[PDB]
Amino acid sequence: AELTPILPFLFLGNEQDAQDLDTMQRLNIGYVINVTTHLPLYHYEKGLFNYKRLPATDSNKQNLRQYFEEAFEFIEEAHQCGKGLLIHCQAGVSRSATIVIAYLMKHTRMTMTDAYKFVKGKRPIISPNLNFMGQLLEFEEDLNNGV
Ligand SMILES: CCCc1csc2c1-c1nc(SCC(=O)C(C)(C)C)ncc1CC2
Repeated sequence: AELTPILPFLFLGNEQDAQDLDTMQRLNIGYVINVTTHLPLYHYEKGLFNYKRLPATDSNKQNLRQYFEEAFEFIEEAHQCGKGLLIHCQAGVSRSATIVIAYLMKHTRMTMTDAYKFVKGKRPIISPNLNFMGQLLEFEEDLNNGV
């Protein structure tokens, strides 16, 4: 099990990848985003990281656009103090990859397809979710208009 580095400070993984404490400390990670409703905050009692949980299920009606600005402010906090951030969910990495792509669209000014081809090249196994794709497509259209 390994942690996929999208950007040098932004990391994508799953339930199994987030339980490796030695690797996360070797990568200078201090922030963790859990994009699930039921997974525990791993290594919480150890007091090593800053946690933010985005309660979401892997359904065809779940809303992830509501969590974008909340997750961006948490990423910019890690970027501002030089620490890395790990965002994860489950095996399909659908929910966590949706947020990673949305970040690349806003602060890197990439298009959705280019940001998807970028993430897919680093983590090849991404389960598709048409609901989240429609939210990224509408979010891409709001970035091109000013929302
Ligand atoms: C997000 C953009 C995806 C896309 C744009 S154009 C195209 C795709 C695509 N996506 C997928 S799975 C990606 C997702 O659904 C996540 C939200 C979990 C990242 N499989 C096959 C294709 C073939 C053609």
